[PDB]
Order: sequence, then C-alpha cells, then structure tokens
Amino acid sequence: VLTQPPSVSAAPGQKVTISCSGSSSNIGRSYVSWYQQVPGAAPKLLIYDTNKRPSGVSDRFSGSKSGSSASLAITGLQTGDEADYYCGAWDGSLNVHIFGSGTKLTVLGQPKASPLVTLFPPSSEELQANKATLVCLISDFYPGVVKVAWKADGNSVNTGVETTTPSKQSNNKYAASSYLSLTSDQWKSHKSYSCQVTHEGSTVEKTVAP
Amino acid sequence: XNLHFCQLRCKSLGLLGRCAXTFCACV
Amino acid sequence: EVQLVESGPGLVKPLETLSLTCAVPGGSIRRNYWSWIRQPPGKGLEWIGHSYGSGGSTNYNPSLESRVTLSVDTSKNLFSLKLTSVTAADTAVYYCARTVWYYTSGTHYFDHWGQGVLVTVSSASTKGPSVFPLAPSESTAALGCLVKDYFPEPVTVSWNSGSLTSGVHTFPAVLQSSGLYSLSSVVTVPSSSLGTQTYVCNVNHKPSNTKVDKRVE
Amino acid sequence: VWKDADTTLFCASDAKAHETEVHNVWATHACVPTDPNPQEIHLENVTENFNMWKNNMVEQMQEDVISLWDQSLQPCVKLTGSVIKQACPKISFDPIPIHYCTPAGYVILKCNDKNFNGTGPCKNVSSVQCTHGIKPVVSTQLLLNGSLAEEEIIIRSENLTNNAKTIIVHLNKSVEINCTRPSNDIRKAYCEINGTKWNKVLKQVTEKLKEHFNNKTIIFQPPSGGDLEITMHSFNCRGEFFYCNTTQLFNNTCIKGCNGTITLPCKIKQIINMWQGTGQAMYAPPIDGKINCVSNITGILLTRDGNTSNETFRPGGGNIKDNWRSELYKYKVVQIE
Ligand SMILES: *[C@@H]1O[C@H](CO)[C@@H](O)[C@H](O)[C@H]1NC(C)=O
Ligand SMILES: *[C@@H]1O[C@H](CO)[C@@H](O)[C@H](O)[C@H]1NC(C)=O
Ligand SMILES: *[C@@H]1O[C@H](CO)[C@@H](O)[C@H](O)[C@H]1NC(C)=O
Ligand SMILES: *[C@@H]1O[C@H](CO)[C@@H](O)[C@H](O)[C@H]1NC(C)=O
Ligand SMILES: *[C@@H]1O[C@H](CO)[C@@H](O)[C@H](O)[C@H]1NC(C)=O
Ligand SMILES: *[C@@H]1O[C@H](CO)[C@@H](O)[C@H](O)[C@H]1NC(C)=O
Ligand SMILES: *[C@@H]1O[C@H](CO)[C@@H](O)[C@H](O)[C@H]1NC(C)=O
Ligand SMILES: *[C@@H]1O[C@H](CO)[C@@H](O)[C@H](O)[C@H]1NC(C)=O
Ligand SMILES: *[C@@H]1O[C@H](CO)[C@@H](O)[C@H](O)[C@H]1NC(C)=O
Repeated sequence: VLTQPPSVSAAPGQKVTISCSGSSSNIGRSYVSWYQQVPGAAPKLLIYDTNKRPSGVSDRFSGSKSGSSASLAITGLQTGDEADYYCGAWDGSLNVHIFGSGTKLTVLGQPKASPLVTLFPPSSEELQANKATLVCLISDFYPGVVKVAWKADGNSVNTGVETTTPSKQSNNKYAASSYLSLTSDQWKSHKSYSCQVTHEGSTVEKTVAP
Repeated sequence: XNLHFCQLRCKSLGLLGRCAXTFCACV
Repeated sequence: EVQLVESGPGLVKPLETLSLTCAVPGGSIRRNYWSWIRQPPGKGLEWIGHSYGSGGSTNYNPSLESRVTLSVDTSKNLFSLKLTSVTAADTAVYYCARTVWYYTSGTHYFDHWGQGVLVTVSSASTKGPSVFPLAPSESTAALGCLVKDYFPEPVTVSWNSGSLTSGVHTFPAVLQSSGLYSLSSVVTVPSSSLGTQTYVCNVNHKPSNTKVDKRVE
Repeated sequence: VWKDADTTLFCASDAKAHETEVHNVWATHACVPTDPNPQEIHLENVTENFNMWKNNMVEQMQEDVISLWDQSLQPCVKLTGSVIKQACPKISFDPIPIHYCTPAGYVILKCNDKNFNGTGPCKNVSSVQCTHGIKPVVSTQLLLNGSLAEEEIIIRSENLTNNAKTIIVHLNKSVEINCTRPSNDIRKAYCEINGTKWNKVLKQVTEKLKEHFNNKTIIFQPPSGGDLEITMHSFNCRGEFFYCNTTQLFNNTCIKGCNGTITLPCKIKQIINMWQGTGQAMYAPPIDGKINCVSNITGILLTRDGNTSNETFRPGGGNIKDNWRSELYKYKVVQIE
C-alpha cells in the first residue's frame, strides 16, 4: 500500500500538494493515476499517466512524479474540491494495483479546533457479564481526520479494536469514537491502558485503571 | 453485390459483371 | 458517458460465497479490460483483479488469488465476481470499473466507475442491545450511553428523566467482527451541571423491540 | 515463441469525451485513451511471413467502421428491410485515428522491411501493443489521409498475374486534393488538384508498374463501367457524399503542356448506394456553407485488364477492406501463451 498524508487543508483560492510516496517497483515503474471521491459517492478518475485530465476536469488539478514519489497539485481551491484523494500506480513486485493510503482535502470553513478526548472505563454493569468495552470519545475538531491508537501497559493493541469515521456535529465541528472490547479478566489483568488521538500531526493521550 | 443484376447490367455493354464489394463493376 | 451498474446480495452470511454482478449496457464489454475494486466503509481502496472482455486472461490480487473468480458473460453484457468462504473482513463497498492496461508502460488506471454496492457479512439474526452508561470527562465534562451488540439497523436516544435534547451527538454504528453493531450516544456538558442534574438515555430498537431508561451517575 | 492467432483488439483513442463528432461519440464509448509511451521491441534474427490480404485485424477494423457508421448515419429513406423513414439529424463528421491493440498474452508483430509489399516474409521485425493511428475514411479509387511508403512506391497485391485481385498503389509524396462546394445550385462541387504535382507522381507510378510488367506500355483509362460510386470517386466529407469525375486525373497525354491545376466535375447525390451491404439509401439535401476537405492522397486502388505489348489500369474500388489493408499491411496478431 502506497503512502500519503491523511489530511490536507487550506482556504479557498489556494494551492495545495498531495504526496504519494512509493518505490522502485511501482512509481519507479508505472504511470500514476489519482482518484477524487466526494462524500459519499463512488470515485472518479482525476489524473492518469502521471498527469492527464479526462475532459471536463480543470488544469487547476495537476499531476507529477519524481523517482519513486508522485504529487497532485491543486490551485484555485473551491468548496467543490473538498473530497478524498487516492494515487494509483501499478506494481510488478506483487503484480497489483497499489492504491495510495488516502488523503482528505478540507476547504475552510472555520478555525482549526484540536480534538477533545475522553476515555470511559467499562461499566460496573458490563463487567457483571464477564466483559469490557473501553469507549474512547474524540469530539470537537476540524479538519475531520483522526488517527487513533490504544495502548495497554505501553503495548500495541490491534485486537478487538473498532473506530467510527468522523461525523459532523450540530456545530459543524467533527466527532470520532473508538471502542476496545476485552474479557473480564483481560481488563483486571492490565495496569494502565490509554486511548491516543492524533489530529493535524499531534497526539493527545488519556489513561484508565481497573 | 447482387451479382446477376450486375452480370446482366454490364452485358448491355458487352462486358461481364463483377462484384467489387457491394458494388457492381464491369469487365 | 460510459455506464456501469453493480449488483449483489447486500447481506451475506460468513463462510458463504459472495456473488456480485456488474452489467455493462452498450456492448464494449468484449473490447476492454474490467476490474473489481472494494472499499471497506471508512477505509482504503483495494483492487481485487481484472478480466479481459474476451480473454479470458485474468490477473488477481495475490492475497485474494485463492478465493476470487472473475467471469464475463458476454452475451448478457455482464462481468461478475465470486468470492469464496467470505469473512467479517470482506464486508465492504464493491464497484466494477473499466480498465486501461498497456502492459509495458505502466498505465493501470480506472477511467469509468460504477455507482457501488454495499455488502454486509453477518451470520447474526435480529437482536436487541446491551445498554451501558458512561461517566464524568474534561475541564467541562462529557458522558453518555453505549448501545452494544445489536442487529440490524437502526436505534434512538435522549436523557434525564429524558430531560436533555441539544448538545448531543449520536455516533454511527461500528459493526463488530462478531457480526453485531454497537454505538455510543454522547453529550458534552458543563461541569457544574453534574451532581443532581442526572441523565437518562432513550435507546429504542424497532425491529427487535427493546427500550431503555438508562440513568447516569 | 508465438503462433499466428487472433483475439479481440481494443482501441486506443484520443477522442475527447466532449465532442458531438460521431467518431468521438463512438470512440469514447468503445475505446480507451491512447498509450502515453508506445514501446517497440525489435526482434533480431527472426523472420516472419505476413499477408495483408489474410490478416485478421482488417475484418475487426471493418466491423467497427460499419458499427460506427450504422449508429451515426441513419437514412431518411433506407431502401433495405420496407418503408423506413427514420430520423436523419445533421451531426459532426471528421475521421479520427484509431489504434488497435492486443492484450497481454498477445502481441502485434510489426514488419520493418522498408520496401515490403505486404505479403511474404519480413526479416526486419518488431513487437508492439498498438498500431499507428488510422482514420476510417470511406473512399473508392483514391486512398485519402493514409500513410506514405518509406522509400519507394510499393505496389501491393495478392497476385500480380491475376487481373481479378485489386492492386493497391502506395505513394511516397502526398498530393493535396481541395474538394470544395460553394454555398449560395446545391448538387455541384469541385475538387481542385495541382496538375504539376499529380502527373510528376502518376509518372513515378508508371515507372513502378513497368518494373512489374516487363517494361510494357502502362495505360490508364476511366473505369470500364459500373456503379456510380466506383466509377466516380465516392467518399465522405463533413457528412456529405461527394461524387467526383476522376477522368481528367488519370491522363496519359501528360506522363507537353500539362502544368495547369486540374478540377473535377463533382455533384453530391442523395439517392446513393451502400458499402456496408446491398441496397440503396437517401439523405437530406446537403448542408449550407463552403463545404471542403483538404484531403491528402496517399494511395490509388487499381484494376488491370486481359496481353500483347501494353497493359491497361483502370481505377479500382469497392472492397472497402482493401482501404484498411493498405494501412494494416505491416501488422499481424500473434499469441505468446
Ligand atoms: C529495421 O527497421 C527498424 C525501424 O525502422 C530499425 O530500427 C532498424 O535499424 C532496422 N534494422 C535492420 C537490420 O535493417
Ligand atoms: C518515390 O518512389 C518512386 C519509385 O521508387 C521514385 O520514382 C521517386 O523518386 C520517389 N520519390 C522520392 C521523393 O523519393
Ligand atoms: C512480395 O515479395 C515476395 C518476394 O519477397 C513475393 O512473394 C511476391 O511476389 C511479392 N508480392 C507482390 C504483390 O509483389
Ligand atoms: C495467380 O493466378 C493466376 C490466374 O488465376 C494463376 O495463373 C497463377 O498461378 C497465380 N500466380 C501467382 C504468382 O500466384
Ligand atoms: C482550397 O480551396 C479554397 C476555396 O476554393 C481556396 O481558398 C484555398 O486556397 C484552397 N487551398 C489551397 C491550399 O490551395
Ligand atoms: C504544384 O506544385 C508545385 C511543386 O510541388 C508548386 O511549385 C506549384 O505551386 C504547383 N503548380 C501549379 C501549376 O499548381
Ligand atoms: C466523367 O467524365 C467523363 C469526361 O467528361 C465522361 O465522359 C464520363 O461519362 C464521366 N464518367 C462518369 C462515370 O460519370
Ligand atoms: C486529359 O488531359 C489533357 C491534359 O491535361 C487534357 O487536355 C485533355 O482534355 C484530357 N482528355 C480527356 C479526354 O479527358
Ligand atoms: C482528411 O484529413 C483532412 C485533414 O486532416 C481533413 O480536412 C479531411 O476532412 C479528411 N478527408 C476526408 C475525406 O475525410
């Protein structure tokens, strides 16, 4: 899977660039394509062959590649441009179309609010069913992009973890929520946990105790 | 091509008829 | 102006076979390559493979090689996929796309996409939730209700002998790998409004028939 | 290796998906965007036999141009099935260059023998995904907008001794043929051609036709008789059916005062023939305005006659596949797997 930064954001009428870091065996081989997906319809082709636009697509959008890395330059930003962007190179290592991880273009809008994080420990009612569901609460933010990670004694927890995609609150600011579902004893057999949220490139950690 | 039409068409001239595609020719 | 239409079960049980249809009205099916691409809800894109209109040369995504069949009924203008022993993971949004594929330049790009079909992989049958409360957050507090392990959509809410109706956000449903849905509804509140001003959500699941007066500390 | 095989070919087009031009309309719906980086693999010390009269691609390309024409041009009086009076709008008509291409598991083998007649072996050879661009122009007698031969005028046939099989003449210089019809009678046009250009080359052709008939007297004459479409020079310009009297072109007196610009008495018809199938058709009275095609002549279709000291050559035309054969002569499909 190719790498690109989750959130890009700028005011209308401005220029932005969207990265796509690959390698010798994808962008060092193939011509790059880009895919604009407005919420919440199917994707459409934006760029192909490194830099070509299918009729009725502004030159405001502009493709490029450098060695093992591509970019999507956008000028004259409007509200219509607010969407998700995926680069697309062919790959002869594993004989696959390797998609770019994803980038969200956010056109503003309103000031940048960093997210307010909350972590509830499993209820005294849930634990009376040999259970545990640590609910993490990420609310009040813009742009609406959040990488969330759970810890346990400092260890990686990718097992039984669920996370909703950001959703517009009644104040146009965004809201995310993560869930970690454990056993009864799994909850008591661990000292400190921790829901950690990153928004606009910074982490905001919270912890709990049994 | 209508070859018999063409054959007969050109014999008016004293030529034979040949289908050149869906068109009539005379030799 | 080049059209595609997807079709599928929408709901499919695990360890079955997922059968997805893509109709290409207007001929041109035997002419080009065609791909199948999925996207889990709120996640990245994944190219599964392609099949040439005639061919039937096919190229698969090696980690899905073992389980994916792509076929082209040319007489009926269809390009369909079968996916064998489906799991909770293969729950995604599926679309076919036309493919341009010049071998030895690179140029693997999808220029014409269909609209999409959602496939849910859950063995479970109609069910009520297990409502749990939450508790007091930040410099101005926040609490609410966890509506866990239910099937299918949807639900409701509201708090304090029912008494709270704005300052409230109810999250989208996160489908467990156990094939069940769970969500949280929450209220960010002023810190001083705790104490004896106490809250009680209004969870309601219509299909399965369940309600909850759920008070909070 | 690679066995001679067939497969359905996919069309790389440049057709921008916005034009109401009926070639663009079809070629967007059926065809992908062009290759950005056509690769060619010159195969060293490998000999392959080609045949332009037995190459499959000719029939595929032919399938398309019909399909294209049949969806785009509808006759107001279509004399085929009974009484068809179906709609005939006035849409944009300008040929665009199609590239036919083979998927993975198949290659296009291109011949590089520079003076290659189209049939028989080719020593100098290569491999491609796609052909060069080809405009599906429908014409008789003259091959318009095609390719030039690399060095010499190359004479193409399945059998030179068989007067039945048509001869394709492949030029090396192009001749412009200005074919105009004044706006405001309706049914009368003129193809302006440079005389000093044409006969300098029609001669170069004669010397080539000498080379393959033992220095006999090469003579041209108007078509011996036959349908208006192949006796006259029938082609299509901006959606109109030109019919030009090409007698004054095939002149022996020249090949001596001949310099002067030659002009053909053309006249556009409504009650016309069909090159797709047997039958008649009818289209609306030709559009208004100065109608013109700045066409470039790159070929002549020719039919021979029965042998003493001279040889006669009249203008051929009819088998519209031959037109595609004139362009697809150096290409052939081949399976690898
Ligand atoms: C054959 O033709 C190709 C293309 O014109 C050229 O690259 C090559 O030099 C030629 N090879 C020989 C052996 O004549
Ligand atoms: C074109 O070919 C013919 C026959 O080989 C020859 O007479 C003539 O000189 C050629 N013209 C050019 C420009 O090479
Ligand atoms: C093409 O050349 C070959 C000799 O290499 C021969 O088979 C044939 O006579 C030629 N064909 C024509 C039409 O001149
Ligand atoms: C071409 O056909 C003629 C007349 O039918 C026949 O005599 C001859 O054998 C053929 N010539 C060649 C070169 O194939
Ligand atoms: C083509 O014909 C038009 C009008 O008859 C004329 O103006 C123009 O000069 C011609 N073009 C050339 C290149 O002679
Ligand atoms: C025809 O072409 C010649 C040479 O290509 C050029 O000098 C001239 O303009 C033309 N002559 C006439 C009489 O049209
Ligand atoms: C074309 O013109 C010549 C010379 O005027 C004339 O004799 C002949 O009949 C015409 N040919 C056709 C097929 O109309
Ligand atoms: C053939 O061309 C010559 C020279 O251009 C011209 O004078 C003559 O009228 C033409 N003859 C016929 C019968 O068309
Ligand atoms: C051949 O090409 C020229 C220039 O591209 C164009 O003007 C003309 O319409 C074409 N001729 C025909 C008969 O389509």
